[PDB]
Amino acid sequence: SEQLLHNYVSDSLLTTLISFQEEQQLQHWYELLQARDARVTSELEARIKQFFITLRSRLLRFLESEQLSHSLSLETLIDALYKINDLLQQ
Amino acid sequence: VRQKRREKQRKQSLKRVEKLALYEIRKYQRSTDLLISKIPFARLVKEVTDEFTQDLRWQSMAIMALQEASEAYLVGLLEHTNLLALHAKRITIMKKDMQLARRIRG
Amino acid sequence: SILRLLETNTVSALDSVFEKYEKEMNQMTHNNEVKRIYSKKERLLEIILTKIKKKLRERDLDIEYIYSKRQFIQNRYSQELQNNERLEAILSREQNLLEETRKLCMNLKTNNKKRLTEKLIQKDLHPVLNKADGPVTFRNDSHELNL
Amino acid sequence: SVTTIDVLSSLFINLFENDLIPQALKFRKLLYKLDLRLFQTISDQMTRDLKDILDINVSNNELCYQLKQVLARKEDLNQQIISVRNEIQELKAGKDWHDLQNEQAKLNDKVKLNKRLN
Amino acid sequence: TDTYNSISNFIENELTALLSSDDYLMDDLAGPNEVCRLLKAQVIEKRKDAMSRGKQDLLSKEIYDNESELRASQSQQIMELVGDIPKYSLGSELRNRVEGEPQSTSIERLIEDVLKL
Amino acid sequence: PYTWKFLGISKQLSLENGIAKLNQLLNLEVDLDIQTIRVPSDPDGGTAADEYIRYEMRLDISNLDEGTYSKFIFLGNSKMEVPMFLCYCGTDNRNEVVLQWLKAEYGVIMWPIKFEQKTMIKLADASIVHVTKENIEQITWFSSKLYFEPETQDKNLRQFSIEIPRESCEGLALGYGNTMHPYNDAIVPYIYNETGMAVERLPLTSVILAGHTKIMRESIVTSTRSLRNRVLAVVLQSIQF
Amino acid sequence: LRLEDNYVPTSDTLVVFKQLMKLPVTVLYDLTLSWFAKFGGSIYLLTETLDLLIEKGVRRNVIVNRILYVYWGLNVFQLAEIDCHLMISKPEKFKWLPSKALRGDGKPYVVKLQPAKFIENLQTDLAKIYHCHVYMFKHPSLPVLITRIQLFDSNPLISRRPYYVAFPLNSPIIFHSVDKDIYARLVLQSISRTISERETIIFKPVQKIPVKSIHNIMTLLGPSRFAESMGPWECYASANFERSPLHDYKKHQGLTGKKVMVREFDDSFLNDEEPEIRRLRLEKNMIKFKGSASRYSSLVPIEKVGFTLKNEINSRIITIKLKFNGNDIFGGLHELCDKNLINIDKVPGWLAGENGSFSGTIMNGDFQREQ
Repeated sequence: SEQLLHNYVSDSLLTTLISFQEEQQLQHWYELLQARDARVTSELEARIKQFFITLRSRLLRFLESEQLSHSLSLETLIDALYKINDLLQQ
Repeated sequence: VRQKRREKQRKQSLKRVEKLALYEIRKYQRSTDLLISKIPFARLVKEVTDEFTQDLRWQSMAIMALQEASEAYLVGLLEHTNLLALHAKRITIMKKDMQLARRIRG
Repeated sequence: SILRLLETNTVSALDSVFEKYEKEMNQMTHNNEVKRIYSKKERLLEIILTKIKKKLRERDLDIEYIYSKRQFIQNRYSQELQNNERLEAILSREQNLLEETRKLCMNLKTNNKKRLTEKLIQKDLHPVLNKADGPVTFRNDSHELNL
Repeated sequence: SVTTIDVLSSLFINLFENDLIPQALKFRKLLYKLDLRLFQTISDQMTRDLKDILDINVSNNELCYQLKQVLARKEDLNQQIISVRNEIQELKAGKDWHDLQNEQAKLNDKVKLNKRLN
Repeated sequence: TDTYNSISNFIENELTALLSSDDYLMDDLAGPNEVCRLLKAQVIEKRKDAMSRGKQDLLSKEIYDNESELRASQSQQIMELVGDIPKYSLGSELRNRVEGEPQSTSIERLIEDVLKL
Repeated sequence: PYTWKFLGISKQLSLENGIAKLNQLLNLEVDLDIQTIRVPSDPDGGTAADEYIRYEMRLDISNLDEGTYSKFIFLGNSKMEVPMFLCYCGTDNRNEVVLQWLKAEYGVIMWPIKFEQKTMIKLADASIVHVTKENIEQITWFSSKLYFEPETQDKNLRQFSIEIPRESCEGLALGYGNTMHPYNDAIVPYIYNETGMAVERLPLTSVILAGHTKIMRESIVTSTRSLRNRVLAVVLQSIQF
Repeated sequence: LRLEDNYVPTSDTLVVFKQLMKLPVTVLYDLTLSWFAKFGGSIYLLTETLDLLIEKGVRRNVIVNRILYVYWGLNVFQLAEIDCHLMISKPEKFKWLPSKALRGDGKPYVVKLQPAKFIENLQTDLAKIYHCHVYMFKHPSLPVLITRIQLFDSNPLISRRPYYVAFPLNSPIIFHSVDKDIYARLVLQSISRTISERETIIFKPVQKIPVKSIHNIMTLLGPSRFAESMGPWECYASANFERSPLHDYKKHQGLTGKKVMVREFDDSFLNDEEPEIRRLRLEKNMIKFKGSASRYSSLVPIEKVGFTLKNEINSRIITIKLKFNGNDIFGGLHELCDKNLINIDKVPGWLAGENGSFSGTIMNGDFQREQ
């Protein structure tokens, strides 16, 4: 789930391909590349974690909507029994 | 548009059902209908009448009779030139073969 | 072969919008009509090499048509997937009801057998054991005498 | 390989134009890299569009096969739902169920009569 | 409702376009042009097996399968809650008074169903 | 699957002579055995008007195909009104050339034989009487399927069939008594007693047995090539006047 | 996803043209008025246009082009109305198949259904499985309810064959159209679940051979006096032989006497003029194969019948297997008896035509049906 999505987004990145081939300034050139590439995934990790939150919460609030329409409450049943008591009293 | 639906149904029926050069001679000798495409021949006879004309009209049956008479004259000249072509030991015809029959008839 | 020119023109329009998106960012040194006619000068210059590409130049397959076809395919796939989810929930509920009714029937059978065995130990000597011809004569005389 | 040939031709034209723009790009400094930015976006969009066209075609065939499998499983679940509900309706109104119901009612009435008679 | 379409839209509109365009060509803020262009071309060229339109389709299928496996335990738990006197246990008139407007009152069926609860 | 068509023969003739003319016209060789067979070899026949002379004109050819294989089973008697007839199978042209030779050489009259209802009943009676080598008639049984095809107003009743299984047939035969004619003394009175449908007057089409034979009104379809003696005896008895 | 009446399917126009060309002009006028009153498209202003069109004596082609090209399929409800009116018009095209409604121990259960609340219940039961649309009307002559159940599929919506279920008003026998696909079992099982609402009902089928019309299956197995007699007992299903006790005694069959013929009981049939005796013989055949007194066809035409007579002589079970075929079996049998081919003195009751359209065995002189 999340363990697949984070592995997928960490696989296809610059840090797994460019640093394999990695003189005075160019060592400091890709040094700033590794921090900026780690910055955008940290802004991405919050969105994909909030996506799984907003999915399962919308999923379970759908599941409790279909279940409670096929179940009963302890208030409407007592109201219907009040109506039945009134009819039998009449 | 029921005529359009009937035309589309007939076109679908034709697309589904209806859809060594020795066969075409015996094939096209038993055919009866016309063999020249209609509206380019009508445009051609409209251009021919523009030489000897004024907005002269045209009935459709007159152009049909003209197409029939021209096809008949052409197959008559072609059937007459086939004999002169094979008489000169030519299975393949030539423009010299359609010169004597165009000459000796007049 | 005009579809290649159409795809090149659509890609040229998209790249022109993408380049305008960066020219709006690098316009700090430049105000409104300064970069307007300058991008309009390269608008025909990109159209010049596009016209030269026709001078430089099989099937007819576009991109947006097959994209909308993929979108329709994925939408139908999601619809059928949700239908299979709903039918799986229905089959689960009906399987639960079937096993509930079968265990209720088996429980009633075992309870009937247990009640018969505890009644066999129970004491009914005079008024019951003469029949434990019994209920048929009652129904006969009841629908006869209108009891 | 016609799409690959068109990709190679467009990539060669874009590479020649980008090399010319880069040699020309040695207040006009923003105007210099602008044209090679156009050619970069054109080359990337064209190559990505051709590769995406091929990928959309093969994924469309894959999704068609998977959708056929999903429809087959849907027909199988329909048959299973019908069989399960038919077994429920045959079991809930069977002769054995009504027979054991009547025998349980007779046993309850008999034990009530025997208790009150004792 | 419509979860696979949301998964595919989230993938194709938050990962693929976000890692193909801006992660590759918009990384020239630190710069020469030729070196960032060639490294962008290198990371684009040595990646053409994961960002395909088939592998992310398989990824969305695996995401849906994992979420369906998570949904199975939730659907079994929310069906095995407290019954709260559920259906298929009352008569017709009890559930008809639950759902409202029965339009046909009949005291004999109310009597025969009120002894069944 | 050997459909036996039937034709009639006007005059009594011998077949040992003139067969070389058929060989010269045909460029083949055929064998014509002379079997002086006799029906119900049990001695309650008087040895008078019970014998026949059978001429099985076979065609000893390559038997790779059955539709071109055609026998010619004959029969004759020197005491009845119409003495002889034949019956041929197959779809060869040799049937046509040999009926041409039979019309040309001996000068006889040929005509196809149409069947009655009681004739079909006697043929179903005779096609199950099996002859063994121990001079007795053992009777097998078959789950017979009768058939009818009448014509009514507006095609009300198109076709209807009476099917009798094998054990029921054997039970009716053993309950009637010991006789050599089950299908004219037991079953047909049973069908008349329990249904009222007299099958002698109803339009028969196909008295069909259990895959063994198939008696029709114009032909006889069998499973084996040979035809029994009582069958041809009943057929020759039927076409008399 | 239960489809309402305002949804339109995707069907070919020329087959709806062919169907709507099989209807008269006044039912087309009624259909146009009802559809424009319910849906409309392209008040009373457009009504006088058709009122003037039908007054001029137009053909059916211009008015069917009018109805197919002021709505341009129409909708699902219009197609249901067209097909149901076509069912009312020509009833000889369909083929019915009966099925009983048992419950509990095995006692039959009268349906006693109401057309209002049953339809939404059947639709909300069917919509949890497939796309569906139901439509239920009352037959104008016979007291039955015909329900047209239509189903769909998604490759927009490819239609299915419409499935009919005919409810009689007060009978435990429910007819449905002859099908054996999984949709037929689904619709019949859904109706068996939704008609009950108090205690469960099952549908054991009472017959396996289909029968042709709805008048025939109504006279055979619906609520009717002909429901069991059906044969030589057809006189008791119409009571044309007795009058009420408050009638005259001078016109009574005890006082007037009926002209009869002396039967023969010896075997005097296999050995084979007086037109009064010929008329009495034809009257005897009319008595045996029918009621008291065209001219060969029975009340109900029966297609296929297969009997079986399992008698018992000297402790041997002797079975025979009669089978029949054709358009009307017992009418052709009466015709064959009329030509003096079948001895009517020995025609049993089960062959004569009683328990019609029931193909069952016989074990010692009393009929019983087959499952």
